[PDB]
Formats: sequence, C-alpha cells, structure tokens
Amino acid sequence: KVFGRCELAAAMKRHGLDNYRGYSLGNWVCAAKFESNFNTQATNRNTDGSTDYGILQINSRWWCNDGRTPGSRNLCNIPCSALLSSDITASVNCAKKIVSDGNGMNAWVAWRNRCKGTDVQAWIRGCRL
Ligand code: NA
Repeated sequence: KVFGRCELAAAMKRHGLDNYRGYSLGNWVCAAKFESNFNTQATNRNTDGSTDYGILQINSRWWCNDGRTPGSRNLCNIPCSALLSSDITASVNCAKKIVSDGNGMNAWVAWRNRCKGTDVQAWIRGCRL
C-alpha cells in the first residue's frame, strides 16, 4: 500500500508514534517519505546481503527474519514479510524497539541526512489528527 502523507501521519498517531521517545510525528512521517516513499512494500538489498523492508526500511541483519541473512538476529521476533503489510502494526512496534536502542532515530540514515534538524512539522501541516 502507498499511503498518502496525512493518511500515514494519522495512522502513525493511532499506532502510538507521536512523541515516542521524544520524536514528534513529523519526524516519523519524514523518515518514511525518504526511506520508502510511503510504500509499505518497499524492499532494498544492501551490499552486506541483508535487506531493508517496509515503510521504515527495517533491516534483516538485526531486526527481522528473512531466512537469507547469515549470522543475523531477529530482535523484533517477526518475519520480515510482516513489515510489508498494509497494516503498519509490525513496522511501528519494531520501530519502537529500534528507536529505544540508544542511537534514537539516527538508526535511520535517511532521517539523519534528510530530516534531522529540518522543520519536520511541515510534514504534518494541514492534516486532521
Ligand atoms: Na535476521
């Protein structure tokens, strides 16, 4: 599913991301935009052989099981395919684990490079929430 901007903001707010670990909703919307272009079925193979999955491009090296990333962990205890659903529950619950891990949202390279330090509120402007 390809979410619209305000559609995803509202969904992310219902799933508990607004201000989660101090990150305002616009941070999460900005990250999703640049990770996946709001597409829950986005996948990207990394050169280390791991794969990123879903609207927040969560990586199989640490976070989910895909059966083809040797020596990896599955810290969110999910198949990676769960991160591709139209239902964002698995992606949100796993993102909550990631952002709690010590480096905050810096774990998302696209957030650090394209969202961090910007007026992320623009991402939720004009939305009903
Ligand atoms: Na894994």
